[PDB]
Amino acid sequence: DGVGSSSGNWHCDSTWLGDRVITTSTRTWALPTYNNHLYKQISNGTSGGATNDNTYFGYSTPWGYFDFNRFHCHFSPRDWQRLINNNWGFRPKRLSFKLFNIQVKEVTQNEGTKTIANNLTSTIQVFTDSEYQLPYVLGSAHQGCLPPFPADVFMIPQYGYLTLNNGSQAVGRSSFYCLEYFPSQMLRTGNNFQFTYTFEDVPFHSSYAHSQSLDRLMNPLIDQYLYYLSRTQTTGGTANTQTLGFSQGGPNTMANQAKNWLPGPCYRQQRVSTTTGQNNNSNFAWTAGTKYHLNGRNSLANPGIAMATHKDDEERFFPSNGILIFGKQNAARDNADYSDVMLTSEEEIKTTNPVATEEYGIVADNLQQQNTAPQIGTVNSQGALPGMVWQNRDVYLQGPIWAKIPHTDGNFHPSPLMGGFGLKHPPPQILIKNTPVPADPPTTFNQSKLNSFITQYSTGQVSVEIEWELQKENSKRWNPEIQYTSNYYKSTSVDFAVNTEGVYSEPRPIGTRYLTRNL
Amino acid sequence: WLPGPCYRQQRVSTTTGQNNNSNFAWTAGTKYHLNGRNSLANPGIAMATHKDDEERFFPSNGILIFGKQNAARDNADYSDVMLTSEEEIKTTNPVATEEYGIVADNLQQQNTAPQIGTVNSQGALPGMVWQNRDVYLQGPIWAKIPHTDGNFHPSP
Amino acid sequence: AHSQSLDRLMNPLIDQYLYYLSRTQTTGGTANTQTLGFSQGGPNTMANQAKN
Amino acid sequence: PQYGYLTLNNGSQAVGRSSFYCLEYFPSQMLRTGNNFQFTYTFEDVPFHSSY
Amino acid sequence: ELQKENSKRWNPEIQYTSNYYKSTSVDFAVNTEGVYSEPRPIGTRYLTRNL
Amino acid sequence: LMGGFGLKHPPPQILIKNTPVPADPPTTFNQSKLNSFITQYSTGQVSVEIEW
Amino acid sequence: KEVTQNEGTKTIANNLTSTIQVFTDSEYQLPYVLGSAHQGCLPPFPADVFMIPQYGYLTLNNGSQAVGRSSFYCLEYFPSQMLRTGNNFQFTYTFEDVPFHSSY
Amino acid sequence: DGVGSSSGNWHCDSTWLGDRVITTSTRTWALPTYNNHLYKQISNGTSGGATN
Repeated sequence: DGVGSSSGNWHCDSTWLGDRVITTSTRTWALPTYNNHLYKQISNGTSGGATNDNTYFGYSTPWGYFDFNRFHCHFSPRDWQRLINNNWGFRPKRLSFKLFNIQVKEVTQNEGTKTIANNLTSTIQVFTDSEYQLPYVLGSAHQGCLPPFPADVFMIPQYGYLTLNNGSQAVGRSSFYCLEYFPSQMLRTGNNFQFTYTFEDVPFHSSYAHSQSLDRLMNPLIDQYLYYLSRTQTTGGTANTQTLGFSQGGPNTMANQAKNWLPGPCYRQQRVSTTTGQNNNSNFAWTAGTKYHLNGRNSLANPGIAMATHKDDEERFFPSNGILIFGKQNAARDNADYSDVMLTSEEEIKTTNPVATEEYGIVADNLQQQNTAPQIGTVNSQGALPGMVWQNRDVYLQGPIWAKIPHTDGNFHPSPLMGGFGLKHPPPQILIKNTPVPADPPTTFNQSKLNSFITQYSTGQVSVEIEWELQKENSKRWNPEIQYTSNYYKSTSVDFAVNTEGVYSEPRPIGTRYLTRNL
Repeated sequence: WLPGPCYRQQRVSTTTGQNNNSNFAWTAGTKYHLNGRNSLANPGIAMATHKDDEERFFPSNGILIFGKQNAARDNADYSDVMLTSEEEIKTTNPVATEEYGIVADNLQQQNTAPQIGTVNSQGALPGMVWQNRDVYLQGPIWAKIPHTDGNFHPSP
Repeated sequence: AHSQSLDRLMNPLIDQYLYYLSRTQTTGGTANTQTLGFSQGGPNTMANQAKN
Repeated sequence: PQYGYLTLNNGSQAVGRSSFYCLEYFPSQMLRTGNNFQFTYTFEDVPFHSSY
Repeated sequence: ELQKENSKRWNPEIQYTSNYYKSTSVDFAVNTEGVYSEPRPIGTRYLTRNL
Repeated sequence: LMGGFGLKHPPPQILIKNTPVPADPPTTFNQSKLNSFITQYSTGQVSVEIEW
Repeated sequence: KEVTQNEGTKTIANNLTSTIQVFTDSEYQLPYVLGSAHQGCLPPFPADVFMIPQYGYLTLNNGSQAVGRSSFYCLEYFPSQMLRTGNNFQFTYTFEDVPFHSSY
Repeated sequence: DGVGSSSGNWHCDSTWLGDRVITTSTRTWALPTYNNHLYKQISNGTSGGATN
């Protein structure tokens, strides 16, 4: 451990072992100085043009954190093609972490001449929060991941958190967390940092699509032995009376047959079309949205429960706020055009789940009599019933991996609505910060705190290794499957590759459910 | 504690003179929508058939119906089928032909009369109890739970 | 009692990388037509951000 | 009875994600007269039925 | 006996694949009369290697 | 055809590169990749010994 | 070393912490450029200083366009050893059998 | 392995051993920075005065 000797290597490799796969990825980072080393109250109120639905209260800290909670940090696009073609599922088991080659630099600005020189004595402060005593920011799909392409250099985000509020004011039950109250390890150049984490048990991910549906689980050749009500009014003519008639279900009346299972839950949303001439001519993005009400606020049900996107031959329809939407390379932040975003599709789960843009079913409404016509009622929102089945939302190449289950008394089927894995004890947050170095103090005493600092920033590498567990394919199916493939004809540039200017780019969101399985 | 879940169906009578005079077997049925199809919710969730002293009422597609010996396949008469009865579970489960409860609808004030709202379909709430549907001498035994990511109370 | 809410679990300083539908009708005037527009969630549009 | 099974559809047409299973691809035991066949299965745990 | 793949190539490969859109009958499968049929001759050289 | 020796497994290629060092990054966040670098170059010796 | 250019004053100063990345490709997973008689050898006279060439490779084409069977190789996907000043690098190779050269 | 200590020698010599000969050669190299650390597509077409 000296100045003139490096303290690491470059490990970026993926190995396959039958039922395991170990992926390692290495990047290079740089950390600036946040808030000029100060804690700051930040808030938003109901004054101005703002509404009550968008207010907050919180604090902002000089610490920066690491986010690798997204699948493209670990999987090269060939390895994503090896994964989804040959397996019925996967879950992770354990991971590791390693920071090394810390360099700390200082900058000086004198009359346009900006000089950068080494600093060999300054430190950085890194610690992990294992016992979960902080707010958990990860798993909320923010920016700042490791880059998809290994030759790129990225910038570390900033750590800030929210508390309770009443408008732009706090309450008595609010909290303030000072991040210099936790034990941390200080590293000069020539040091390093590492730890090792172990996942708990979790269900496998369902990386398959059923080849069969709930309404078609019967034998097409044998009648049933169990009747139903088939006729109430006679058919002799116009002199009809009331009667009772019964029949057996068979091959020609397969909608009337008795069934054992129910489709999944429904929470209906509004339908919009990709052809702009077929929609209503008003701004209905928020007024017609699907919302859930929570303490005088209307939060957007995004992306809602796991429901199918569109039925057969209707690829142009999609729910307004019920799917994941991914932006292309160099898309605008506000008011991006339709040709600049990528819409995903969850048509694989229509074998069990209802379509998000249609109702669940039809129930009875009153008590029919001799002088009373019977009435029906359309169910738009249905909770759980005994005997339902459903499928969770699919995972993607650039979607998130995990999410922390909130510590409450009760929860029901704790899978994340953005897809991925549900964990009670997630991977811990890692917080990094430059230790301050003062400027020249006065010669006489002063009890004020020092506010004149030397401007610094740091850099180095990072290494993440995650081991996955697999489940192999074991089907007896005769005809060929469906595989993810490339395009055969020529193009201007190769997909999943660099530009002629050096810009990496992803053409399309890749799903996971391509193989088949019977119900 | 709370009663079990509800998913309401239409009521029909075994006295043919007491029903409505139209063909309402499919148009007034209880359905669930799945990818541009309307499948019949048969026999729905586990709910009771009829309340006290109302043995002549039954849900239109919510019970198991068994055919007698030498019953016809299509258009069997009422005297040729056998209707079952799940009146045992009315101690906890709601009746299939009636609503679940009544909830509030607005914010009453000095110049505003309060309003109510009838709940016909209720999902799970914290603290419910219910009973599964009974088994019979000529009914089935098992069923394979489908291999998905999530399911809730996997009883057939 | 939790010190934080479900609608406020995000980072207040970093934009997202995942779009949403932000505009259907043009704003050039009273001669408006139908269109499609997309935007990123950020610190000022925290009600529109994608949630888990 | 006879064994037949269903797959996905779009009307009277299949899709790309459909499946075809050939039943002579599995190992099977051939019996002349004078042979026999048997196996033994074990159920997993399950709640009691509420017969009350 | 086999020989496994050991390349360092970055962008995605070319794979043999099926067709995604619907059809009148599934390829490499039987007719409605019971006649097996092969649609096309399949090659072998789809992966890559440097010289 | 240019003369010499024919080998199935030739001597392996050796690849060398300078690892990049960034310039000063901004104080606010930006999800673009960094494109401002410090200009560097390296030098040294090499030794090849072949037995015939 | 690192260089700085301010108004015609080109200054060269040491850098003691920066690294270089060296690796060998034993399992022949890359294109093979050597043996095609390019420039950039070691010099014939030992007292000379030379300059290292640049690595580029070719694939299939149809005119100025690629095809589906083309390849892209990213060279930061292979394991490599990083050297600061004060390190070193070495390996050892063994030729297979080959006929003698006919020097007669 | 430090800053103030060299890590090699100069070996440039040829020895003869009856039926072997071992040759050693040493040079001194320098490596610049190529393409400003970027991968670049390069190509040539049939347009202009070029041929196929």
